[PDB]
Amino acid sequence: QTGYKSVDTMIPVGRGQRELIIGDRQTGKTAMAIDAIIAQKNSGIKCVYVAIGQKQSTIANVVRKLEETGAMAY
Amino acid sequence: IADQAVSVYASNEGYMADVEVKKIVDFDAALIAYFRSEYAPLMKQIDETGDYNKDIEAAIKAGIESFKAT
Amino acid sequence: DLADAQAQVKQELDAAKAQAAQLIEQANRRAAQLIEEARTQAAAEGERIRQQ
Amino acid sequence: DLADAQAQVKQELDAAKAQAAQLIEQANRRAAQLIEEARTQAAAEGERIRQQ
Ligand SMILES: Nc1ncnc2c1ncn2[C@@H]1O[C@H](COP(=O)(O)OP(=O)(O)OP(=O)(O)O)[C@@H](O)[C@H]1O
Ligand SMILES: [Mg+2]
Repeated sequence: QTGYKSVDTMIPVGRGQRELIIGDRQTGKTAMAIDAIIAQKNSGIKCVYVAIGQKQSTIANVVRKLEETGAMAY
Repeated sequence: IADQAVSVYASNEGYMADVEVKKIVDFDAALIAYFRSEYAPLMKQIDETGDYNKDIEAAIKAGIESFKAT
Repeated sequence: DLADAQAQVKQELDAAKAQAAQLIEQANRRAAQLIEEARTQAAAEGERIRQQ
Repeated sequence: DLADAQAQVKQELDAAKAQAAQLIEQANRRAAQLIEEARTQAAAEGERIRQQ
């Protein structure tokens, strides 16, 4: 579950599927994955993400959001 | 799950082609409030399972009429 | 017809009062529950902050 | 016939009162969330005191 209406309904995504996300700059590409992760809080599934060549500011933003959610424990 | 569930139910039932264009989302959120307040056991039961039964949708449309009254 | 007209005037007046009552009670209950849940949420957020 | 119309106007008029109630709810929710943010920053100041 992605915590969405648009996503979860029209584009199903199950466990183990690979699914690219594609878009432009500042158009909402990560925020989506982040929401999906936060959804998995109750599920208790294994969730892990990799930062790849981006600004440490963005990094710490993601971090602070995660620990705010307390998600950064599973 | 019940959130989008009732939303799509209303859409397919044409329960949205009747109300105000802009007020669509407001109606949606207030519907969520309406139900999760009154029907909290109902949506609890349905989202704990992921299975649908016809009596469930009967309760859904009952809530539909009650909230459309509000 | 005049007698019937006054009768139906009162009949609709009572319905208008009843519906106004129903609306004012329902909306107020919904708003109060809104406020209750908001307070609970932000309180829990505060304790989580302090745990941080 | 004139008597028949006025009743409808009163009924239509109730709608205005219903709309008015909504303004009350909106103002009150704005006040509630402003209070929420104020006590949020207050918790921030308490955490700052913890920092000293
Ligand atoms: N549902 C939403 N409603 C409103 N704004 C949103 C929503 N989802 C995401 N955004 C906004 O989209 C903006 C741009 O997305 P974001 O900066 O988080 O990453 P990005 O799209 O991957 O871009 P970048 O190339 O910089 O990595 C964000 O500032 C975020 O606030
Ligand atoms: Mg990005």
